[PDB]
Formats: sequence, C-alpha cells, structure tokens
Amino acid sequence: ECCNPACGRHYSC
Repeated sequence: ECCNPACGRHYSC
C-alpha cells in the first residue's frame, strides 16, 4: 500500500 504492496514490488514484507 506504500511500503508493503509487495515489499515495494519485490514480494511482500
């Protein structure tokens, strides 16, 4: 959503 859409487009943190 900001930081964790997908861990900033990587995966999801």
